[PDB]
Amino acid sequence: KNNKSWMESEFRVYSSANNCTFEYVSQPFLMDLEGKQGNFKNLREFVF
Amino acid sequence: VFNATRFASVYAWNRKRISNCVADYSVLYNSASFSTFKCYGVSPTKLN
Repeated sequence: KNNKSWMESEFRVYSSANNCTFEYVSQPFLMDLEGKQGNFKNLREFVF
Repeated sequence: VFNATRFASVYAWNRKRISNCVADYSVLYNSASFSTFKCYGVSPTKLN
């Protein structure tokens, strides 16, 4: 609506976590979640 | 950990898992900041 926001509101990824054996966090940044019109301007390819 | 505000009781001793980091043991063993220090099965120098 007004105050476009476009930021994480609800966390439904997982319900709970009890035992953690590893943890890593990157540096702060800001990523634009605003919707865009037209063709796909970004491509991300990952190999795991 | 060695200077934390509070420690768990002897019966309730906490089990802290340490991983995903580096250990600098030079400042710990060789600082002579503790009354007693001993190792079993391996010398402190080899552990470094």
